[PDB]
Amino acid sequence: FPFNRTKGKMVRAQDVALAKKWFLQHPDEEYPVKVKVSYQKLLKNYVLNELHPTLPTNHNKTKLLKSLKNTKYFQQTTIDWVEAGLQLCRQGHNMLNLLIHRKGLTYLHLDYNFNLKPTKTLTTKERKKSRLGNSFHLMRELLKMMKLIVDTHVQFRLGNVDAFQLADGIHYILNHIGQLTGIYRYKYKVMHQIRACKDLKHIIYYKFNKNLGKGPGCGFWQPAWRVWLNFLRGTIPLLER
Amino acid sequence: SYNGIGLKSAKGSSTSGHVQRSLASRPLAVQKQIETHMEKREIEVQVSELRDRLEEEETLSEEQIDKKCEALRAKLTNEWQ
Amino acid sequence: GKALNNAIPGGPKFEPLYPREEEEDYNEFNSIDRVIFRVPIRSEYKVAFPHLYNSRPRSVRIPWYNNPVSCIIQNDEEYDTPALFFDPSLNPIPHF
Amino acid sequence: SFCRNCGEAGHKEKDCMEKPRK
Amino acid sequence: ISKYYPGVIIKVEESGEHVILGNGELYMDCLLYDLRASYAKIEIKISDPLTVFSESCSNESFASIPVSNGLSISVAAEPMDSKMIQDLSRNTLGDNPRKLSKILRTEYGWDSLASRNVWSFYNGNVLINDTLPDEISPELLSKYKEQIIQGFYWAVKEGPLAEEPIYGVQYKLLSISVPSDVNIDVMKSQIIPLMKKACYVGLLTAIPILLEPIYEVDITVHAPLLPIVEELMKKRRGSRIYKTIKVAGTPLLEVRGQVPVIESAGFETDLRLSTNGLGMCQLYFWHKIWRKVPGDVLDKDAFIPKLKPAPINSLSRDFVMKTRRRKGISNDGPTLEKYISAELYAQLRENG
Amino acid sequence: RTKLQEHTIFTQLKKNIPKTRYNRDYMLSMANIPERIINVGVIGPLHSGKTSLMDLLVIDSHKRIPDMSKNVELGWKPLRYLDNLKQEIDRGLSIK
Amino acid sequence: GIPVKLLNEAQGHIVSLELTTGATYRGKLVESEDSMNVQLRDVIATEPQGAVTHMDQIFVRGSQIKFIVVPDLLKNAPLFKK
RNA sequence: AGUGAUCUAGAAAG
RNA sequence: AAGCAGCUUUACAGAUCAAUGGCGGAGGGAGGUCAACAUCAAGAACUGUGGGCCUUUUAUUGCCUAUAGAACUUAUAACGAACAUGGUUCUUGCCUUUUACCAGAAC
Ligand SMILES: O=P(O)(O)O[C@H]1[C@H](OP(=O)(O)O)[C@@H](OP(=O)(O)O)[C@H](OP(=O)(O)O)[C@@H](OP(=O)(O)O)[C@H]1OP(=O)(O)O
Ligand SMILES: Nc1nc2c(ncn2[C@@H]2O[C@H](COP(=O)(O)OP(=O)(O)OP(=O)(O)O)[C@@H](O)[C@H]2O)c(=O)[nH]1
Ligand SMILES: [Mg+2]
Ligand SMILES: [Mg+2]
Ligand SMILES: [Mg+2]
Ligand SMILES: [Zn+2]
Repeated sequence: FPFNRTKGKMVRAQDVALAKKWFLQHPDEEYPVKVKVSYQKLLKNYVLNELHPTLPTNHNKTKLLKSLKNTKYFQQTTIDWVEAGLQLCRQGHNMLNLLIHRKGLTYLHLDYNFNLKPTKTLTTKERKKSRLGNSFHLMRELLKMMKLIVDTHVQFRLGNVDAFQLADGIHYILNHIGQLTGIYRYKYKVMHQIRACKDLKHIIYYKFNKNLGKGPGCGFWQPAWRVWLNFLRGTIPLLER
Repeated sequence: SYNGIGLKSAKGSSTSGHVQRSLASRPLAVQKQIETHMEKREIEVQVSELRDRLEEEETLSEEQIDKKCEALRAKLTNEWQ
Repeated sequence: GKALNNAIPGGPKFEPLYPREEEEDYNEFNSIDRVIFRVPIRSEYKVAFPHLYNSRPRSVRIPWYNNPVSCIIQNDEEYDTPALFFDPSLNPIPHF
Repeated sequence: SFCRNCGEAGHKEKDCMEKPRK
Repeated sequence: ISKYYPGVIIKVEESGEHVILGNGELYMDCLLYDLRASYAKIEIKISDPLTVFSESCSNESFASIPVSNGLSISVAAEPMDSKMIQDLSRNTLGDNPRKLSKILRTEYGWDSLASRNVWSFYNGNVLINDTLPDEISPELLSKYKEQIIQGFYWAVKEGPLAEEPIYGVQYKLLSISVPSDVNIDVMKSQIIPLMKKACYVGLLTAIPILLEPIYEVDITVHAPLLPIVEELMKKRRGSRIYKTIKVAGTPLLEVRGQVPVIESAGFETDLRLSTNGLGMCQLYFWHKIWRKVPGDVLDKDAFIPKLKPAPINSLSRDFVMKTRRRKGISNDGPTLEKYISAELYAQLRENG
Repeated sequence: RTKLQEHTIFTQLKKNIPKTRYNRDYMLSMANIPERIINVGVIGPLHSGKTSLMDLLVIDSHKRIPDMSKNVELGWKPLRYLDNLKQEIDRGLSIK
Repeated sequence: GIPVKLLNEAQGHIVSLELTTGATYRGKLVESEDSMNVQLRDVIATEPQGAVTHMDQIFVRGSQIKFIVVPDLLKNAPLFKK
């Protein structure tokens, strides 16, 4: 499946598990230890998914975007994806900055790459009053991740980097969230996603780099992209609450 | 665990749980009774042959067969002794 | 493999489903003075026939036994080999 | 053994760098 | 289980344990699943796989000694010819006396005397009453015929070495020495355990051996992978390949061979894994082949490891002693001293 | 309600016994006649298709079978009607 | 065609024949042929004179049969379906 | 004479 | 299988151009990254309806029997060939405390 068919239903792009068929099969015996343990760990994730099905409920009528669409306050249009990303970046920056300023913490500054830095060395009363929690920080770091992705697409559209560099850049970001983003500090369970991305990188590279050798250029970013989307699935209700 | 070797889990062991096989690893009296049995077997062998012939190809009466069968042994027992 | 806490190499590993162990057990039933050893019972056997080769197979699921042996011949050559042909792998048919 | 897709030795069909051809 | 599974044999030992016999590993897996999941619904311990052994002879009894509990019985044992074993295995010869004696005289080449003196065929063994008329007239032994045959049946259903069945033995009566005095109805009770003991003595005097059932194996494998299959058949003990069929019009070979049942544990799994799923095999016992285990059962000092599988020359001793300890019969093992007088035993040991 | 999913797929309700294409009483009406009954044993080696051969004969005899999924109507998967024990369904094998 | 098939689908049941000669026979139909030859067993028989007898087993040539009576059950046999 | 079995991982407040 | 006779008839031409019956016509088709409502894990497990049935009159439900139609989902059992998070309890791990966590189970 699916090649023995000639008709079917469309699936979501994130539902095409391209890399999955590799680690359901035996790895090539010559591979080094890190690749083999990567295969083994991805199999662990697959088996634990198959053991414990979380079946959906049928009375799930009030989807968010449809419910908002019924209102006079929300309107439709169509825009380019890079414009939508830039808009969402500006919007999220405005939201977090307004939250900072309503709480009176103008002595904290939010960068346009979503780092939060104090403008001055803070008093103890200022430190207690400005002690933002994991909700704010998780929100901030997700905006930071999205900002990185959008900025690579912006670089491509300015002509600064070509398409292959873009593919490699997206792949690098999704593999190196652990270094670029710091999101684990506020939700340490994301290390499962980071570990899954590392394992995926190992198996992808040792399929990809056969007879090529070392260096950048591998832009097959679809599996890690799926990892982070499926993380966002379960992060939506938590961050909403 | 594999083939009965190794930890329940690597978790909590402070080790990787890696396992590797160690390459460093004159006759007695009762014996004569068969010899006695053979000589008395011989008599019954010839009796059996004669009795089978009498039954199958010479006569129809049990008493006629039996006396002629016994005639062989009556002579052979002294013939060997 | 998870339920029995047995792992063939290459396969995943999990912490045991039943973390207890019958340390109270001492009985003669499987004493080495009574067991006939001829072949070591691999973990592969313990997952192939889980109810035969395990003493307490709690929560195991029965595996699919077998499929008929695959004989799907593939056409290697680009153009010169047609769809239907007697592949070199096949034994001949000498009967007449 | 050679790659039937391009004729070069060593690598398999699945690991070829030239595009597939019929 | 005994009702629903037609081919399964269930019996209970004097040890208090239950013994199940089945056709093979998948069969046992299925019925043990049924026990745990539908019918018993309790947790059940089980041994590693075993096999049904049987006990037999390799020579005629070195002495036809008398055996006594004043009544006495003497018997001797001798192996049945291979032709008769292979025919009687299939419940065929060549129960009317003249017909049976005809074919025994003809095809199996018996003496007419023994041919007419057959007294029972039972589970691959034969009892022959060659008792001479000089001590006991035919009429007097005829009074006891049914019950002495019952004793012989007890004897062949459980043997002296391991209480396993006897197979492939001719049992020959020398004499049953009967008192003139006692009422026969009580003497019925006395003769069946003494006939059991007499057959035990007769077999132990007959250079006893242990017999092992042999699976025949049919293996279907892709032809270029035959080296792996024959390597596996070399790794397993006692297994041999007899014929290879080139399956016409396919890439497959059908490979016919044999492997002992005790050696058969996980054979299918090893073959399927080594061949990467391009091979499969079937194990069956409809041709009922029984074969001598190597070594001598009466070898007291053979080397038997604690955990490794034992070497070849000690296999029979290892099987017999492990069966004896599991059944609770037992470190000395079987010997005639269990059954015969001490003076006779020591004299036999000295005389050899 | 008595439930049998733990052991076998089986029809407990008489209203759901499938309707034959032929009149079933007519079949009983000739059970009185020994010349009209044949008993057929479908034997053969492992995975020969015996249960599938039976699946052919069952489907052609009945109007609608409740256990038919669209995967079976379209022939992606065999019906395996007579392999109805849970253990047989799991092993992919006729056992009883 | 259907009538010869119905006479084959009648085998094993009790049928009643009437002949051109005016005789009547009633009994279990052991075998029937495409030519309408029939064999009957445990046969009640009747003469043209109306005299009645019994006989073990009979064969009848097809040409001489006037009509055959078949058990009413067969009206719902699968033979008649479209 | 050599088959394999490979835990981890960091931030806040106190 | 075509040459001829029967069924079907329709591009037609008729008797009829009346009395009939047959099939259509008395608010069209294809689509939508539109919406609402109903429904989707159960004796292998479906609803309506005619006759009979325990609730003291069997009502509408549960039972027997006759009969018409079942869309989607499912047997290497699931809407989804995909795969997240959270709560409670228990047992572990790291462990100076809580959050954040290690990873198995059950709900
Ligand atoms: O730590 P890993 O996950 O294994 O990945 C490491 C690198 O990632 P970073 O540490 O973030 O730089 C990676 O380059 P990148 O992904 O950044 O492009 C290299 O790939 P390549 O050189 O481009 O082929 C790997 O080399 P291989 O060993 O051949 O896989 C390297 O492994 P190593 O640390 O054992 O040397
Ligand atoms: N290619 C092919 N496969 C078939 C055919 N018939 C059955 N199979 C497959 O063979 C396998 C065995 O199917 P079964 O119908 O259970 O065969 P069986 O003879 O009943 O085997 P047992 O269960 O051992 O009795 C299944 O995977 C079927 O899909 C066939 O005609 N062609
Ligand atoms: Mg079958
Ligand atoms: Mg304090
Ligand atoms: Mg405190
Ligand atoms: Zn190539």
